[PDB]
Amino acid sequence: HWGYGKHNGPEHWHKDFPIAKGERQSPVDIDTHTAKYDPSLKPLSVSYDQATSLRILNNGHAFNVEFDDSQDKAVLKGGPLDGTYRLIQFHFHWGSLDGQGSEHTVDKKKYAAELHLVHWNTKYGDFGKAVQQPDGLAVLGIFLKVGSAKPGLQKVVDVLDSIKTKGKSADFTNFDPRGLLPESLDYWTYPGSLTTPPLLECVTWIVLKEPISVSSEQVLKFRKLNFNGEGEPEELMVDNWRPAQPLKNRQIKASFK
Ligand SMILES: CCC(=O)O[C@@H]1[C@@H](OC(=O)CC)[C@@H](O)O[C@H](COS(N)(=O)=O)[C@H]1OC(=O)CC
Ligand SMILES: [Zn+2]
Repeated sequence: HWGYGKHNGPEHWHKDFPIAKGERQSPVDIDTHTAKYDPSLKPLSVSYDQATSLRILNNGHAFNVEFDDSQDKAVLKGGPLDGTYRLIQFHFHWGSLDGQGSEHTVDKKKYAAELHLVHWNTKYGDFGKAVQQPDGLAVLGIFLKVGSAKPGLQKVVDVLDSIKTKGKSADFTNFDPRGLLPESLDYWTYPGSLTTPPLLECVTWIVLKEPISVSSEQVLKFRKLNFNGEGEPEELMVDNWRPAQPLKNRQIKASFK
């Protein structure tokens, strides 16, 4: 099936998933001098106080930390968003080298990794229904640069040894996603898509301007994960990012000047 290698990577996805060449694909390059400040945007509201993490899973494409989304325990509201969006999981995309790994770019700059906190619009009842709607998901994206260690990320790093290969999961309760946010919630926003198959065009992207810093030791541990399953030849999980796609008929709005 699909992946990030030469023979199954992003250049190939359009054959099984023709929407890959669609009207509102993600990621994109964020040209900071083309985005328009929108003073009508309301303040972004990240409400993660009652967040309940459950488990961490390597699915052969990335790893995610899952959350109990059976109630409004951890939600994103405000900004360009109408209504309430519930946190279902977060995951990362990263590179083989510190100079690449993010999906979105900023004035063509690539970051070492990108964190995606995925939320679904509660008006649609469940995640599966939400992805079939043009306003079904809100994904909060945070760039990672290599610098000083991020204490709030270490508990995630600590557990990667236990989910090295495809299909492995481990208990991951009592994790606080608030520890992964930068100080500022300044952001750019645009309508886009999931960045992996099925590439559905159901996402309002909210990408924060301020990156978080993580240590080289922390990112190195991301790079020891495996795309392959247990007992198979080792393929390091690296460069699991889709490159920037054409902006086409879309406008990126900024929450700040
Ligand atoms: C089980 C959840 C899932 O596979 O998440 C997917 C995620 O992987 C991880 O979370 C590792 C387990 C990853 O490849 O990113 C895409 C793309 O998400 S993104 N980058 O657009 O935010 C997600 O795809 C989806 O969320 C929809 C199927
Ligand atoms: Zn993602």
